[PDB]
Amino acid sequence: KVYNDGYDDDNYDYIVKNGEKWMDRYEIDSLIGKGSFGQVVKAYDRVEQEWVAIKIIKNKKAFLNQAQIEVRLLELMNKHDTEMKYYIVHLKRHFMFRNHLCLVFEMLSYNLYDLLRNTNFRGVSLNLTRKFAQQMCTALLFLATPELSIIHCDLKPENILLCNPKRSAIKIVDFGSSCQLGQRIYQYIQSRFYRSPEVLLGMPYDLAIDMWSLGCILVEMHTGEPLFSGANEVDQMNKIVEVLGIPPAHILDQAPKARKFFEKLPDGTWNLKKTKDGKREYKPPGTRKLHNILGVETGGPGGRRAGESGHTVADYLKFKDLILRMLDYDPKTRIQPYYALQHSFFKKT
Ligand SMILES: COc1ccc2c3ccnc(Cl)c3n(CC#N)c2c1
Repeated sequence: KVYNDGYDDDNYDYIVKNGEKWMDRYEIDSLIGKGSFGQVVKAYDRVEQEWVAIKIIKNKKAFLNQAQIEVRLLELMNKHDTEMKYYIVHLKRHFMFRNHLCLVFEMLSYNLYDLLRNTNFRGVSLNLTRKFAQQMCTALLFLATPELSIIHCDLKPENILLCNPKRSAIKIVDFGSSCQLGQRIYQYIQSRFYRSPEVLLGMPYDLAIDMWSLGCILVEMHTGEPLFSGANEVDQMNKIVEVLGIPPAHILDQAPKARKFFEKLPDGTWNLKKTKDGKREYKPPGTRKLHNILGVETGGPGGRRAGESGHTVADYLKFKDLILRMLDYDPKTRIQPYYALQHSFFKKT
């Protein structure tokens, strides 16, 4: 049963072969990544004399047409940003090869999941978490500039890569899920752990959904574990409710899928759906305090940062305050990137 003349496999992916030369130019070293979109390979560019990364989009229409948007958007961002400046991966060129759209990128280093893993999920320091937060907020400031108005739509540790193994410099990758403020084209989006209330609730969204993600990410970066590790949409919403409480009546009143997670009393207040059989699985609303998760006054997450430098209680109080502003239920009031950069948490040395 041949797929695309035997170049693809049963899942519309190109069968990678180490040492293959493409178009008398690119030498394929190895497979280095995978995802919904397809594959990413490490390759040497004879012409330019450099190592690159080539993202090999799946050979199917729906997946192609989506990478076409990733290209349009990267080209548009690299056009403003021609100093490789603003914390966004660089699209060198692209081409069609054996019926696969291939995108050639600069070669980058570890993503932030690999980096968490490397500490055996103990978390990185608060100092380092600050650096990622400063850059990510700046990248998100960039994305918001009115010419662009770009929603990334799938922020997560795995889509933030270091430039260099032993350095804090980072770039955001994978704009395959991405869109612009007007041209909104989907319902079920963002990775689940990093999905915003408004998306869960089936409401319309804007750029603020990335900020939500960013909040989930920064906590995870310092503690080692996802702030809201939900196994599906109902679990996920419930894990958020543990920490932050019930979402304001004015939001739920507008949410088409409010009733998937909640129910409205006779008196007009909302509450979690009534459950069953003397079962209890979650902590009551608002009870899982972020104050304890970060371990503000107990030596950091898990007491593992006890009596270290640059982890004072004050550092944590700032860091906490920022994060609660990033996780505001209301997207009209969730801190925006301009203002986040001015937050106390960055006041200098
Ligand atoms: C390790 O170097 C790179 C460089 C660019 C990319 C890159 C660019 C656009 N989209 C994705 Cl998903 C990208 N990955 C994912 C992986 N693995 C990259 C990895």
